[PDB]
Amino acid sequence: KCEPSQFQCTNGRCITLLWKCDGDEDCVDGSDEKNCVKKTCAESDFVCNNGQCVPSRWKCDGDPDCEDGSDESPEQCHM
Amino acid sequence: KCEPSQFQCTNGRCITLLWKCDGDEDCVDGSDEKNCVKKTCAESDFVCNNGQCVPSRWKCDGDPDCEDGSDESPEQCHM
Amino acid sequence: KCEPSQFQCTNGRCITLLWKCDGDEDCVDGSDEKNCVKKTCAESDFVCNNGQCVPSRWKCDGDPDCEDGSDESPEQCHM
Amino acid sequence: KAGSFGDLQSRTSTSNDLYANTNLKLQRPQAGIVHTPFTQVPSGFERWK
Amino acid sequence: KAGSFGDLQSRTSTSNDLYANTNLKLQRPQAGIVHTPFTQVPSGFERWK
Amino acid sequence: DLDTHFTQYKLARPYIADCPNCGHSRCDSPIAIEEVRGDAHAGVIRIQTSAMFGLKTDGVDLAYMSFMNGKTQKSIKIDNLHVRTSAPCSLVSHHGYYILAQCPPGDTVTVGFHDGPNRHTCTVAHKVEFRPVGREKYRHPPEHGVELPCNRYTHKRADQGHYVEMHQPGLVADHSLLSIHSAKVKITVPSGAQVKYYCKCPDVRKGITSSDHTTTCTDVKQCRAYLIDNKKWVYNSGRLPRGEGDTFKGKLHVPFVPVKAKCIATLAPEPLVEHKHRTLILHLHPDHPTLLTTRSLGSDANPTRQWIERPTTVN
Amino acid sequence: GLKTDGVDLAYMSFMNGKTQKSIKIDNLHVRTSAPCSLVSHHGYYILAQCPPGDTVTVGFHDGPNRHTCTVAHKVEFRPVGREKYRHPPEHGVELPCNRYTHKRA
Amino acid sequence: DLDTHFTQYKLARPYIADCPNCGHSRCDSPIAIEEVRGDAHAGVIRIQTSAMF
Amino acid sequence: KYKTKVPSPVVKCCGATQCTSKPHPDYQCQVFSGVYPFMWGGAYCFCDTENTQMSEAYVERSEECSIDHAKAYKVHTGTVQAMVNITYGSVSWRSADV
Ligand SMILES: [Ca+2]
Ligand SMILES: [Ca+2]
Ligand SMILES: [Ca+2]
Ligand SMILES: [Ca+2]
Ligand SMILES: [Ca+2]
Ligand SMILES: [Ca+2]
Repeated sequence: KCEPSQFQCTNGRCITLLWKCDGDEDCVDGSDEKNCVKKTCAESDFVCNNGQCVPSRWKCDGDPDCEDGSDESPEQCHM
Repeated sequence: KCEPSQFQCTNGRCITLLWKCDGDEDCVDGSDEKNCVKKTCAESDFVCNNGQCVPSRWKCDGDPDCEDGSDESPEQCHM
Repeated sequence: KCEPSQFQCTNGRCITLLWKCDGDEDCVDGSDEKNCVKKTCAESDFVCNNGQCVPSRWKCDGDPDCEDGSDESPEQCHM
Repeated sequence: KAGSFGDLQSRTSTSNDLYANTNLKLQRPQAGIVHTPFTQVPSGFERWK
Repeated sequence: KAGSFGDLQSRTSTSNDLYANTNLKLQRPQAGIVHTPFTQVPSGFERWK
Repeated sequence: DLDTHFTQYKLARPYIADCPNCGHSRCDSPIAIEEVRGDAHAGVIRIQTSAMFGLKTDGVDLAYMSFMNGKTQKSIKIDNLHVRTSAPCSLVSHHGYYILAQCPPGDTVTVGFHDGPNRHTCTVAHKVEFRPVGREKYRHPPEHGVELPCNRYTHKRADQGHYVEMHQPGLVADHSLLSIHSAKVKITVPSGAQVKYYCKCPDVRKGITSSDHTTTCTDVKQCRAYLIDNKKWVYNSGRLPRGEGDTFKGKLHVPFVPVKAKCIATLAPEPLVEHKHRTLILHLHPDHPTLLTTRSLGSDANPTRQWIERPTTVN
Repeated sequence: GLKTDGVDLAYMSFMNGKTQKSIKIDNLHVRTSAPCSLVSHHGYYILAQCPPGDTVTVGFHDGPNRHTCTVAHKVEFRPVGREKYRHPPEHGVELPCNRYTHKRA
Repeated sequence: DLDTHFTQYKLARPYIADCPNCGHSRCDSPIAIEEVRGDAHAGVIRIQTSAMF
Repeated sequence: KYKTKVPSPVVKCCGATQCTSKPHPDYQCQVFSGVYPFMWGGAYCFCDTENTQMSEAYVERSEECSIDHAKAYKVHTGTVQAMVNITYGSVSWRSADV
């Protein structure tokens, strides 16, 4: 029951269109964070096992940088 | 030490007789609530097994209104 | 870097000589509470097994006055 | 005058003879508890400052 | 006058050039810690408001 | 070492005294606020209580405190010991009867500590205030400024020549050690406590016992009891009854004596001067109340003195 | 004081959604400008002794939830007599006043 | 998305800087309050520190 | 600034007590009758409605008197002296107080 530039979740409240799937639950159920697509990694970033984008400078640096610890694996880094 | 219309707790403090075992430990050691006889239950209420009284209307309503669950027992409710 | 009547710890901060292992770690690393000799106990006091000095009136009174309890042991007090 | 400047006079900081009139008046302890209440005028040194 | 109305004047809302006099003065750091203390008069836009 | 500072404090014990507004109804508190000192130049106060801090029956330790419930001294680890006036103060040190804290200004002084689910709070009315150093009335010590001579309570627990005295405790009345045996009252005395009694059931039967002494009268209401404990001394407060005989004086040192050190004061912003024929104009823009005092170098000084709070111009 | 089964003064009951929850009172706090000291509670009503200020808040910890509410209400300290004190003293002169009852009746 | 706003804060780290009035005597702490901004109309404020949240 | 010190009051349970005139600055002593005090663990004693509480008090100087205090002086006219810097001819500056 609001403007087309605004987004309405299932409760009845109307939020703006910039607040769709941006990260935070705005209304009670967070319906704006339920149906949204997932973007790709950058070309200059290395993708770990879980899909996190980390830069290639941090690759094989000796310290854990990814969630699964795949940045320091002997399989992906030839030792 | 005070008037017989005032109650004297065994520590030495004197309180009024309207405060006779009404629920709150008015003296320090709480000797006020220890010695007074128990009041009768209402005739229009269902007497629980633990001495509590719940309204008859609330009997066999599908909701446990008693502490021990004697208001929803299959021995006390014929289905 | 202070007067020879002042003391400096491994951090570099300068404190007075009266704060030399007095019990309070005045500077950050607390090296002032490290290297000093332990004082002697009084002759009028009773020495525990761990060295906690208690007065001789407190010996053999029926109450623990030491951590090890050597002031109330049957070896140190005939019963 | 007990409240302006000379309510506590001593000859030396380590002396042993003190003159002090501060209008100290004892008051009755009330309601059967063990305490000692009193009342007196505020110091003249803190008033002068 | 650095404290009344014109302590910060910009030609437009996004101009690169900016006039500002605020009596800003540097102060010496004290006792061997790393910080930069300064001293300046408060804003003229708050004082006008 | 710790034993040098805690030498005479080991001989002393806590006590229970009267505290107004302990909870809501001025009970007898294990920690009772006496003689708040608040006349430093940085808002740092020293509070003397009836509990004992930094002391345990077994040994000295800075993370253990001692207090009394009933007649038994209890030791509990310092877990949440808080001092608040209007905001929660940050306490500095504690040594025996005394607590040192850095408090914001206000009208009340409060202390409290928990052991289990208890609260053990005492509140005593006292007007503390922030006393700045210099000619500017700041409300908090600044990051930077000018050093000024100031006097503050030091956080060292040394002797420094100031002493307080401790006394033998007076008779303490305990009503929990009188009970009826079969039909007569019986006195239970723990570990040679030497319980005094006073019955007036048909007449006076005063006396001092040390073991058993089943009293030959009926009711527990018509007889009183006392307890002379002489193992540990107490500081002679005004909320405790005195002893009977002549009482010796102890020498307990006050730990946090006032000293004189250095304090940081705020520097005012520089004024803007404008010159006119025999006229000096100052455009003052201050953020705190600031003092401006002038004089003339002639035969008559003609002094002016005013506190500047708003931005004013003076000719 | 109500737990949906009987009477227990260490228990409280509230509603989240349409289910009448009931937990134990762990930290019920009322503050105005300093944390006040509670006196008693009975049903809908709380009684507390508060310093002066401009706001009245009360919250309770259910689980990891906070559950706080605040209302703007000016509460002042009212001295009795011909002197304007800011906290009731240890000793003085007893005068008649009017306060809310300690008891529930 | 949540990863879009953290694409440059990932590469940064907290630091330890001095601040007045830690406890009593102005230590060096991981928390260091700089530039409190209170030019709001509801009493709301924004605080910048040295830690990472 | 002064500091007032209160000793422990004596409590006579049923009787009378008196105090002497001790040498003290601003010494005060009183007797209050019929108090019936209430300590922790019951009343103090049994003798009803007549008792005695002394509650003496006296004043002394504070421990902050050694740090800040006001000194009272009476003046009387004395010497005036000055330091001069002088030179003459080809001799450089030399200073001495006169
Ligand atoms: Ca959102
Ligand atoms: Ca890596
Ligand atoms: Ca009652
Ligand atoms: Ca039911
Ligand atoms: Ca040390
Ligand atoms: Ca022993």
